Parts: sequence; structure tokens; C-alpha cells
Amino acid sequence: GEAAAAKEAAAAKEAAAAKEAAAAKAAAWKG
Ligand code: NA
Ligand code: NA
Repeated sequence: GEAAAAKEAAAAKEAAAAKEAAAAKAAAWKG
């Protein structure tokens, strides 16, 4: 029901968030 659905939301957004960190960091670490 809503329980399943909630877990999709959670997963996706966690994944998304992590990608931004990775990208920003790569850009920075270079200079
Ligand atoms: Na989808
Ligand atoms: Na970013």
C-alpha cells in the first residue's frame, strides 16, 4: 500500500542526493 510506495520515494531521493555530492566534489578537488 502506501508502505511500499514510501520506500520507493526514500530510495530514489537518497540516491539522487548522493550523486550531487560526488559531482560537486570532483569539480572542487581538481581546482
Ligand atoms: Na519512476
Ligand atoms: Na553537485
